[PDB]
Amino acid sequence: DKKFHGILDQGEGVLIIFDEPPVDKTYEAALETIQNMSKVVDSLYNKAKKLT
Amino acid sequence: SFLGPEPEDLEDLYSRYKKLQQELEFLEVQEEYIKDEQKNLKK
Amino acid sequence: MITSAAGIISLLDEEEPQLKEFALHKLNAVVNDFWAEISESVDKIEVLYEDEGFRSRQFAALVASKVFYHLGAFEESLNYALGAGDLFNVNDNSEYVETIIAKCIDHYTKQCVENADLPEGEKKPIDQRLEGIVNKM
Amino acid sequence: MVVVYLASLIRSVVALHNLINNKIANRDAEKK
Amino acid sequence: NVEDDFSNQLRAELEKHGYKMETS
Amino acid sequence: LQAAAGMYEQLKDEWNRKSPNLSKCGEELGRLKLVLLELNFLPTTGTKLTKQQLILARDILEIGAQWSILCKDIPSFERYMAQLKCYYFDYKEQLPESAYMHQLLGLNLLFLLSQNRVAEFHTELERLPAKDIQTNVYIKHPVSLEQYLMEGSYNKVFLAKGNIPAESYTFFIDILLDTIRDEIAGCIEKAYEKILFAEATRILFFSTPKKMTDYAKKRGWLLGPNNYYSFASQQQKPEDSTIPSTELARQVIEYARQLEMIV
Amino acid sequence: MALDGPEQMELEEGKAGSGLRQYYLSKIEELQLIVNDKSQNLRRLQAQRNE
Amino acid sequence: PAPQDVEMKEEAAAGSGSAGEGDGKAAATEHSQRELDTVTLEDIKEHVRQLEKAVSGKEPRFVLRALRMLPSTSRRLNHYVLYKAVHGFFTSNNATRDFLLPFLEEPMDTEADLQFRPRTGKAASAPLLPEVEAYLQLLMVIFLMNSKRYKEAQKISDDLMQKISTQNRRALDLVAAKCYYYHARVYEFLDKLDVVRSFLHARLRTATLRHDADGQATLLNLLLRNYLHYSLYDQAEKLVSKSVFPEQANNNEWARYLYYTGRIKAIQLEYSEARRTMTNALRKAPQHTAVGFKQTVHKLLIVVELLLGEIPDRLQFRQPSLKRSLMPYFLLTQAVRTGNLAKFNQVLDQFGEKFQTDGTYTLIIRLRHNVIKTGVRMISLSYSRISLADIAQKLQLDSPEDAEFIVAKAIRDGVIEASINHEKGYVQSKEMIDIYSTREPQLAFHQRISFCLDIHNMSVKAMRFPPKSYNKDLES
Repeated sequence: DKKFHGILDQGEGVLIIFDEPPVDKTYEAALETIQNMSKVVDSLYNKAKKLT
Repeated sequence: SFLGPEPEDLEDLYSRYKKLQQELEFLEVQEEYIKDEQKNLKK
Repeated sequence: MITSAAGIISLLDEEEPQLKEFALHKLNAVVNDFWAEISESVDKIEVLYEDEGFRSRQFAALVASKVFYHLGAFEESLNYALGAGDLFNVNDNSEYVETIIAKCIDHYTKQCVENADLPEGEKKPIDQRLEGIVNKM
Repeated sequence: MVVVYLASLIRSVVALHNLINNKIANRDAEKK
Repeated sequence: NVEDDFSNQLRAELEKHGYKMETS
Repeated sequence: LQAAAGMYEQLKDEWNRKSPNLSKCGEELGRLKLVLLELNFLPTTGTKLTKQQLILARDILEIGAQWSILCKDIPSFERYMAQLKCYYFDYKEQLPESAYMHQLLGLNLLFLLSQNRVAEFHTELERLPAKDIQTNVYIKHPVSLEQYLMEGSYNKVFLAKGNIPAESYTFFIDILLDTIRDEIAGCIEKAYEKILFAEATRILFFSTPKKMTDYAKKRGWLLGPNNYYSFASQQQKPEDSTIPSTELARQVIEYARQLEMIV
Repeated sequence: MALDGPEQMELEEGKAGSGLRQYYLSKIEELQLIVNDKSQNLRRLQAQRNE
Repeated sequence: PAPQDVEMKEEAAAGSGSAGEGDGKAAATEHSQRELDTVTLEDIKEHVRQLEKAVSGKEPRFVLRALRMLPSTSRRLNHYVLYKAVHGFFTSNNATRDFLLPFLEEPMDTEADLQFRPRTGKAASAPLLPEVEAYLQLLMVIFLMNSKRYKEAQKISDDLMQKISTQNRRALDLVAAKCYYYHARVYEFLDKLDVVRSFLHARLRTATLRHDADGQATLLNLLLRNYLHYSLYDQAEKLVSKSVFPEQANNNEWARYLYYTGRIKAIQLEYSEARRTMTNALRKAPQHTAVGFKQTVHKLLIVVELLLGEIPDRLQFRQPSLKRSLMPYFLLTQAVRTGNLAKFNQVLDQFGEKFQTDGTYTLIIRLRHNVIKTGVRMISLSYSRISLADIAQKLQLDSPEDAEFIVAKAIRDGVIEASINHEKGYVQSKEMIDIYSTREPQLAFHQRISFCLDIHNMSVKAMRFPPKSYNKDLES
């Protein structure tokens, strides 16, 4: 669910805890935009054929 | 190339073009300044 | 020809005078066939001309100027051909390789222009050979 | 760029033709 | 890449049954 | 023009074991240049008409090339091979071809690997695609040997072969053994932290334990069957987020300024 | 012009000296190319400023 | 059918001639004239013209349409392409293609665009006589791409072409440039062993002095191309160091040059520049010349990629619809992604005979090492420790011992980033998968940004480029 995110070691009787994400919003926001860009280029190329 | 009239025709071309070259040196000086004048148009 | 320069090159590298002599006679016609191979290998031809222990100085100069001319180092063509002081004539007769001769004048004029500005003369600069060629035209 | 090219295509016919008109234009102006 | 699908379906069912007996 | 013998085909007969003298061969090289002037006359003045003469010309220079690397003359093998280079594909075809061209190709290819001039080997291969120009028995041996080096398959590499034909192939393979030996020492230096003496003899292709002691200390390895070079350096490289750096993406100061000029 | 061919020697009439003219033209011909590039460049800046 | 041949010829001759003459005559509009003449005209002459209507030869009328030389000696070449030797593999005219002076009927009608015979005939110090000569020379040899003809009119065509040339002019080298390409091809492309070289070098010298870019460009490509086919590779490598390609050469000229250069650097051990040059050539010039080249370019390209250190995906094979041509290659690819040695050797051998043809043979040996290199990267990356014996079996190496030596070399190169522990019986993974840790996210940006700088410069310059000509045409 990623409530705290960790890994449970059943081989040793311990629970490995990771804490305070270094995950940044800058990166996450950037991912949405870049997928929309790939779409625009496809539409552009189709129009490109006329010019040639 | 020869002693023939071929170097006479070449001579006249040469002569006129030489005069032209001078004309062209002047056009270079303007070309350089026009770049700054365009930058200046903005102001 | 279609043949590669390699054999001819090997002969120059060898210490013998005879093998070098044959190579220069042969190279005097493969120069528009292979320019690449002769060019790289130019350095040996230049020694052959330079020494006065060599009996085919004139030929050595000739082949070397045609290579130089091909390379686009035009200046080196003027010096060797005139410097040798013979086999300069074959270039003049041509109108294809009148280039080497015509560049002798072009050079003279460009340097002579600079010196002309304040003192009238050609003054101290301007090598012996280039001054003679111009007066001849 | 793709849009800029569509504009140059329509432009071409007029721009190309104009070149001839200019040289002649200077003679007429001087005459009259 | 390579065609993993043809190979995995046959391997997964068969191998798994032998593995049951072999290991837990 | 090869006719008679005292400097013409004199060298040829010497290469056989009829007269197996090498002592004459050293002298022969200076004299051979005198018959060589004449030989040189025939190619690209006539072609087919001159054919017989070509065969003979090439045979003396090529067979003597093999015989003057049992005299261990390096400068001679290259200048003959070089001379005959153009004879391989001379003009249209002068047809100076000899059986000995077959061995020569193979000798040159082993020579180029020992010198470590891999670029030239590749350049020769591009001329080569229709390998039916003298077929593959002595050319197959260099190509397998190059692959094996290439791969990292050092065990397979021939240092045991090429010493077995003793005509001229031995000269290249002895020097090559030093080169591969060095190559192993380098690979092991970065790869693994220790080296044993049980380990070392086989991998570097040493003959003795004394050779082991010599090669390891130079590099700085030797401490005994247990050393520690590799490990520590391999660990040190990731993480420069808590430690200042500028390495990659060039020199930064330039980098930001350049990026902005371009757009 | 001519590809090759000597016409009444270097010494006799003095074909080479008059002959040198054709080569001086190679220089003006070499210049003619840059003039064209120079013309377009000047115009692009001018058209740019003018608007 | 001669009664039907005459409509076809008259239209064809007029249309192609009109465009070459109207463009050439202006003489100071060099950029426009250079572009129109190189790409459009020669391409028009090959693909649309020949194919159109009954009989591919429309040559007989054309010779008379302009002027070559006044006696019917130079004309004779027009008859020879039609019939002699082979007769090409184009459709020839029945008759009215006459041995000496093809046609009886002029289409000239004293135009400036279709000339007149005595009118051009005066010129010899004018560009009017050399330009017409060349256009006709070009047309005649134009059949050679399509036909792949040998020893017809192409016996004296090399000599005749040298005659047309003299000390040339900058305008004359631009038209002549079209002839220079065919001059090599006639003995080059067929691979008859002859000297095409003398002429090619010779024009090269003359064009550099006058400094006409169109001419120099064409010669340099041919000189490299000729050598490689002859199997005199050594000559081609040394040539490149002395060459200088103009930066103002046209788009076909660049594509041909780049392909040919690409095969050469690939041999030297420079795969990185070799792949980029081959790909870009195909987009740069879509030509009818280009159709013969494409199969080779892709075939050579794939072996060239595997060596660099990229393993190409399946999709690439699918799109250019040339999948079949690519097909034996496709197997070699599936073999690298699996990374198993044994599969590679067998496949590459049987197929190897075909591969010799593209220029791949020199490379072919080295492709062996890439397969294992891909196996080593997967073993180290995926796991920490797996036994040396497990790896030996998986890749199908000869010995467990053989796995050690190969692993040991690979680390030194530093592409793997692992350690092999010889004594302990396993490979240890020293690497961890990351791209944010060291100085390295900056590098990751660097490569992404770097490809972009080139795209930006091209987009912006290109936008401006039609307007540059309008600005010259005098519009604001």
